[PDB]
Amino acid sequence: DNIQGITKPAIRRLARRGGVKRISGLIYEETRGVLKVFLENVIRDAVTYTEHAKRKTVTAMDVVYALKRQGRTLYGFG
Amino acid sequence: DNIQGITKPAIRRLARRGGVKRISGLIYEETRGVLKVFLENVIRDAVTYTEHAKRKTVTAMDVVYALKRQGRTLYGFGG
Amino acid sequence: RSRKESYSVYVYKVLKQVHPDTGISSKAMGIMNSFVNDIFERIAGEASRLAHYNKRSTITSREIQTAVRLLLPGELAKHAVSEGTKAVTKYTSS
Amino acid sequence: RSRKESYSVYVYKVLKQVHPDTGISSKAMGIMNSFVNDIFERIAGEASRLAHYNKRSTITSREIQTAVRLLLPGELAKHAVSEGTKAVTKYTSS
Amino acid sequence: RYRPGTVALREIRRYQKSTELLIRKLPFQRLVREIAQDFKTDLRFQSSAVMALQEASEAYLVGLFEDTNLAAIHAKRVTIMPKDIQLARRIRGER
Amino acid sequence: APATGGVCKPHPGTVALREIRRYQKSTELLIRKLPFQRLVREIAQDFKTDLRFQSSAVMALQEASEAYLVGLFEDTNLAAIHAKRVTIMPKDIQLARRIRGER
Amino acid sequence: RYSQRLRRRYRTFDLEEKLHTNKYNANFVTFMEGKDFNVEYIQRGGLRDPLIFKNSDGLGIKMPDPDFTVNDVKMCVGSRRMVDVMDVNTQKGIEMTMAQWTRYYETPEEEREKLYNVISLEFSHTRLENMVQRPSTVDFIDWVDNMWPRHLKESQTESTNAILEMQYPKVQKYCLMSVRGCYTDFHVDFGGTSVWYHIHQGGKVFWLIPPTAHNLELYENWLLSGKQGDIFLGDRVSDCQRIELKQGYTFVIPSGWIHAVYTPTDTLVFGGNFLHSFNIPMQLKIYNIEDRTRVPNKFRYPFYYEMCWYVLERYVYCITNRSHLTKEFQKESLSMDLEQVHLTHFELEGLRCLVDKLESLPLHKKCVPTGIEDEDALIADVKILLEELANSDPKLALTGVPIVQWP
Amino acid sequence: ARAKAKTRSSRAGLQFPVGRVHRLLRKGNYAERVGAGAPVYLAAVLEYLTAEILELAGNAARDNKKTRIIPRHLQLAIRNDEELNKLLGKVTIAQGGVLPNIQAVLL
Amino acid sequence: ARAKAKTRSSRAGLQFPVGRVHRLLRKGNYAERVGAGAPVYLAAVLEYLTAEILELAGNAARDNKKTRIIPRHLQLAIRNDEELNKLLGKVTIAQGGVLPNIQAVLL
DNA sequence: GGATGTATATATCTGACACGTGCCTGGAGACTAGGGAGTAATCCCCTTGGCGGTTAAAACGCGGGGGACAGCGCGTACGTGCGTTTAAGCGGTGCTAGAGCTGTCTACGACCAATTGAGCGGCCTCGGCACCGGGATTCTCCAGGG
DNA sequence: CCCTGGAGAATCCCGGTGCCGAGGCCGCTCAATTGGTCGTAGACAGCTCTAGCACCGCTTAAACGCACGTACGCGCTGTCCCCCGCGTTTTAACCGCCAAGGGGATTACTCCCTAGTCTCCAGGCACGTGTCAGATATATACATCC
Ligand SMILES: CCCCCCC(=O)N(O)CCC(=O)O
Ligand SMILES: [Fe+3]
Repeated sequence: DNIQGITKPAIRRLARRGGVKRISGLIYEETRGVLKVFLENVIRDAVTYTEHAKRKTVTAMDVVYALKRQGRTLYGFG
Repeated sequence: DNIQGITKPAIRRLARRGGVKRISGLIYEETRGVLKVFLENVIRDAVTYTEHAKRKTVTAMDVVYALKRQGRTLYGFGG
Repeated sequence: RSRKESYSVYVYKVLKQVHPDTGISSKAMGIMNSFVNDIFERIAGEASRLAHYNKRSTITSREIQTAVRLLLPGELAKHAVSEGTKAVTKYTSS
Repeated sequence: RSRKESYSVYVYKVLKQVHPDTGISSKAMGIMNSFVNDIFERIAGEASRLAHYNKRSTITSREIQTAVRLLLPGELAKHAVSEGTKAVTKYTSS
Repeated sequence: RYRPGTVALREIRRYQKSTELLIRKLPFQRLVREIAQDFKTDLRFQSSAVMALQEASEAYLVGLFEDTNLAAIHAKRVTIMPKDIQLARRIRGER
Repeated sequence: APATGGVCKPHPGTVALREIRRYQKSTELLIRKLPFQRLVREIAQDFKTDLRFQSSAVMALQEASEAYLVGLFEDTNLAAIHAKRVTIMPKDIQLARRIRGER
Repeated sequence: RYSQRLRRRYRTFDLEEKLHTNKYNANFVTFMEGKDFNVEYIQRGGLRDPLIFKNSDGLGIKMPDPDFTVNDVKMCVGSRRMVDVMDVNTQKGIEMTMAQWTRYYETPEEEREKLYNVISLEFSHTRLENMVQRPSTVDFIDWVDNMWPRHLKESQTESTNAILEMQYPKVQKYCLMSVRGCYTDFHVDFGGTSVWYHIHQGGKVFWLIPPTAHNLELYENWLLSGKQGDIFLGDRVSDCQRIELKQGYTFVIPSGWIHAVYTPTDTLVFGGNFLHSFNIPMQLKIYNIEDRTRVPNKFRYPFYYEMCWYVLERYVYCITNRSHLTKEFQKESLSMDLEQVHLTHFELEGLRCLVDKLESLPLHKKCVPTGIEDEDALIADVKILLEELANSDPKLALTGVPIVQWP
Repeated sequence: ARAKAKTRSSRAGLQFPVGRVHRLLRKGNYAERVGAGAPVYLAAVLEYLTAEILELAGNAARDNKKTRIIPRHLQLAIRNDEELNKLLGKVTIAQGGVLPNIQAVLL
Repeated sequence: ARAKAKTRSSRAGLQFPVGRVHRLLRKGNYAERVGAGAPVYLAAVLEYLTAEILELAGNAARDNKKTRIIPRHLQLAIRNDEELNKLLGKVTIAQGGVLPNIQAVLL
């Protein structure tokens, strides 16, 4: 139960960077599920990449490749 | 003025297949503009592919490749 | 005259084992050929990239299995892996 | 011990041609390396597919030109083609 | 007479069942040639390239109209307006 | 400091705009570190047992997640402005995710 | 380089026009001679009009030597006295020592980084105290002098405004030290106090806005908006007088007047605050704006309601001879003493507001002071008294002597 | 004495060609060298997917009292399944039409 | 005596390497053969793009009264352009932030 | 109930799908050789785990006012039906141009051998900013002497 | 009741630390240059014939323009609750330092699998032909809207 560690002030900060003035009280439970889905997909892909190479440590290159496979290219980690 | 060939009843038929019930009177110009932009975007790539091969006739494979380049894979016209 | 190739005969053979009464038209045959080509290209490209990532110059069944797991969703990957494993096992023995 | 490759020195050389006084941190250097690799991969893949489509076995500058025209937007492609043609012309004259 | 909103449902049900093309051929060919004239002169066209272009365009428009209808329903309405199309196309990423 | 008496000195939503202008100007990560690490390890524990993570992997994951959430919030804001409102609701997020093609 | 496509870039009102325009042309201030400023004048007028005294003849003031400097103030109050300073740009407070303030003030204009102003240096119980005396008439009507238990006032030893050491409302004598260019934005002085203000050296420009119900609503709304840097209030009101006070003038500002101040030259001012019995309704009104706009207690009149309770007691006692002080406070007052009546309508109206106010506060806000015995019986008595005094003859009330005085 | 030939498809038990797949992998510019177990695996996967789609299309055709398969049946089979609609999400089928769907607000 | 060597980069008038790009193309599994003018053309194009990016980043950095380039400057330059924003539309830059944008209905 | 849109059920044409053959070229069988990777041994980096101190962020409660939502009235623009006008589709002619295929001749990129200098990893400066840091100049607390 | 000097302390001109990120030489090993040889890929000339373009008539299904009336969009009020701002107590995130061992990265070397060749021959592609699944005409039955 670590999803409850994403506190409401953090979601408020993210929304403020997004450009939102007022926030309803039911947004947080939806945001947490969205984040769960995103993380689950990315981590599953990265774990498959790691397992193919016969390793036990998830490197940053595995995460970069997993993100690139989904169309979310990232710069600044090799 | 060939863009006027796309007539109001055709747009209404497309909208009916899309599932709308009521249609305003300012939709037609927007639809025509969007369709024109899409057509230019595809035809530019098709003509470039035709030019590279030293030809004068645009074939179906050129159109298929141009569509595939934009994530719009089409089945039934070759591959 | 030049002669071209397609997958029509194998598609018809597969169709006859699940629907001996049902026929098919030519448009559906062209669509099925396009689908087969698309899937083949996807799997081959993924396997090639997997081979390049680990500093290797050969493509083996391990990379094909990994690509199948990466591309197909859910139970499709499971059944495809089982089918491929069975086919490879039966081919090696003979 | 093994050494790795990068594009840092050429990035410095280009930087000293447009802004001599300013420097650059390491994170921006990594970002620039990633950008160069991405663009090279894109152009090489497109040229490979173009060469395949015409039943050809080699890659020449014509394929690279067509790939540049296909991938770059607007006047960027025009200037890139012009500068590449100039470079090729000056190279073959020697 | 029929009250408004009954013929429209009949047309929706009729057109969700059929599979033909909903645009005429000659005007589309004229538009395609007129657009293509701007990149290279004296271009010939096969008989299937125009058909493929027509299929792709019609599918694109049908999808766009579905998204526009969703946008219109969001705003407590039953009529589609240009702002719904603009919102849908902006959220998609095309603009 | 002791309280002072008799010292003379002249002098909803206003703080929100200042917070928006402050957060749209910085560049650091807005979520904590340890909770994100624990969440990632708990999620990954379902696919394999006794896994290890590098630090840069977790950093990249956090950055990608935050960028995704920020973009989703901007699209949700546009959806909310469409319906003549200023307050975002879950149906705005649902509409944005459905139009984007994620559902 | 070349061969590219071939760029871009990667207080909001003007205080100077507010000083130059001719639009702040109301006539609210009366120029007076010192001799006419007496208790009779207050009884007849209720101290409702801002007054300027172009000279001090007849006022009964005393000032220090005319070349007195900020370093002299410093030596009188102490180099180590902490002083509240205002950052002009923000209208917020900071704190420094008097020696630090003096160094800033003696720094040449071009060398000062920011503009700072000292408007809140209360110097009672320092060496400077006996060098400054306020207008005599004020002593006759100040609630501090006439209503607060005298043994408490006399016991004050602390010369700062530290609230835990404060035995009475220490708001009577302030030194203001202002450099050229200082500006204090629009406000109402704390508790609805009236203010006397003497330009010892230099000069000040005031914008004055009358406390009509409409202007006081604008004022509160302007404070609640938080947009005081953006809006010059003197534009938003019906009527505003801009007026210059020169060296040697003494200015009296009635309760509730909304005012802003600009300093055109380095200046030293002596002034002070007082509550009085002739404009109680306005005093209470200001207090309630402070409450609603959440002014911190630091910036308010100390012991405000406590003082109001003591005011009621003094009126009852002086008129009826019935004390509502504790036995011990009666005794303290008696020891100090050994060392049919006609009220003005100003006072009658004031006292009915005051009684209604104090009676209606809940226990946790009533602030009944320690000298008061039975506050319910005091209230009951004030009500009886006001009924019996309701027929006061306005002519006969103009005695020139306050009802409440120490014997 | 060269014994009688026998195709690798018969050895593996498949109805898709194996030698053709091996040739396509070899001449496709994918790797320097190609292992001997890849073609059978790829052929098996392709055959499985083909059989699944064909079975769904045949059922859809039989529901409409016909004996042949047209693009409409393929479109219905693909868009009526939760797993095949995710693998072919961005693919357009010529002469396929759409799925019956009307919003509840308009009715 | 063998003639003194001279690199192809200098022979063409470039700063980006040509031999390294030629080796990458040759060992990258793209075609069977590689011509002689492709690496020069490709290196020229890459150098052009890099020069444009660096010029914009330097201008943006100097506009803030600084002497060093950091990822924020690259992000600002890329997102404030109209053509480079289309080429890098789907790219995330680490520690770059967002552009200042506030809707009018909110102010 | 009456008028209308859609489903019910048989006849006959008809042309495209499925079944045959001839043959040719790519897959299969057998052979040789060489280098890619699989495995063991080894070393040291870097990931996990623990604890103390500090303080900055999170959580809880209270007041109040601002926006979201429901209700009502107006009004104009869009759906429905009809009489008139247009060019889209279909069938058949005629021409020719450019895509497709065959055959030669050459010149350019791959492979090999010998050589040397370029860029990369490992230390040496180099101009900042976060603390210290006695001590000490200026001004100062404190009960004595005067 | 005023001086005064035995302790005081503040911060701070500045007189040292001291890490931090860049920035610059040196050695040197491996990768880019240079010089030849050849053999196949690509350019060019010539011939064929399939399909793309242009044209004419006419049938009629679709598009166009008008009446109109009603129903859905839009604006104005009210009220009531839900969200924002602020103060205070509480909690755990963050940082410095220490220790241990799991596992990633490198290096020999041995051999077995995959590439290149030479024939044989059958699977699949192009060319031909029949009949059966599907469209459409047309007189009822039934559910559906007004
Ligand atoms: C409360 C102290 C006594 C009154 C003086 C301070 C004040 O409230 N002003 O209006 C003067 C401001 C100024 O001179 O800049
Ligand atoms: Fe004042």
